[PDB]
Amino acid sequence: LQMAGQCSQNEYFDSLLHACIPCQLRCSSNTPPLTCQRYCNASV
Amino acid sequence: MLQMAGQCSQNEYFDSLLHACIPCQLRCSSNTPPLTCQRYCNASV
Amino acid sequence: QVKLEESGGGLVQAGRSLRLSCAASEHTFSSHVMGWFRQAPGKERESVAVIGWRDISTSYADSVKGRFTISRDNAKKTLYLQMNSLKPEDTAVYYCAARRIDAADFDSWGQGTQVTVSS
Amino acid sequence: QVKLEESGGGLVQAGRSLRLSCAASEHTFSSHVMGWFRQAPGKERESVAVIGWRDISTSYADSVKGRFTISRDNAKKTLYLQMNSLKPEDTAVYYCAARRIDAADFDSWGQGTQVTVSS
Repeated sequence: LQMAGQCSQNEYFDSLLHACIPCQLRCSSNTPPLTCQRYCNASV
Repeated sequence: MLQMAGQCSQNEYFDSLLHACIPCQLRCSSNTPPLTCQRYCNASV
Repeated sequence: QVKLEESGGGLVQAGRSLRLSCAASEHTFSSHVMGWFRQAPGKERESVAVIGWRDISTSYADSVKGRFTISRDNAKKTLYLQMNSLKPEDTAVYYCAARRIDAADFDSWGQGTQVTVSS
Repeated sequence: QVKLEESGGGLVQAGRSLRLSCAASEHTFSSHVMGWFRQAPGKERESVAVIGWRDISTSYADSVKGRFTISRDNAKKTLYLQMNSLKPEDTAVYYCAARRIDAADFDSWGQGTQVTVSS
């Protein structure tokens, strides 16, 4: 299975919800998917 | 998508756990007789 | 778990359309990921289409891409599979399935409905 | 629980071939279902190929059917994915997964390997 399009840059595909999810929600918490970690590490 | 080149034979069923064509004669002595196998196992041997 | 009831299947000729429906015993829009699967004679069950939390993401099998559409009416508590450009290889028993958004596997299943496509 | 270590990937021109390898820590022939999955940037992870108990049945995604082949050398304890007539759409991270034949979900995963198909 594949989506017609793709999640936007600052998003990630959450497999449990089967949905694009903004990476700002997982930044911090220790269990972060890495495609977030540029954005998430680029924080302060 | 996700399909095998061939297909199970008439008296077989696809076991998802094993991911394999399996003879129904082994799955007709209780419990979860796969619906595709119930015909064969009502005619027994 | 939520109960599912399917309908809409039948015998059609190639190129025609068919709409399958799956009524749920409760709302799923923000609680359940939904899917249409299909199994042909002697073949394994394959995933056809999946709609996720709050209908943010839909995914389709490549073989049905552009022809099928999975959708959901939350008021009618009903999942739909719109099937256009039906081909003989679409012949199968079609199931709807649901799983809580915090569960990895589909544990709710409808009884399935037969779709046959002749030429 | 088996451990899987992948090899083989890289950059390859379109229309050429590439063999991915996945070494296991223990024997898998009569014990584990094996699979190759792939994931593109911004995309979801999808199954590409699956080989079952004692290599009885092999399953392939429709996009790769006739081009990819999954195989298993039990003496080498190695899972192979041969990829012929590669296209740019095959560009993704490829993972090898395995699950005991009594477990429904794939519980072991390889590190992943990048496969990029030049245009």
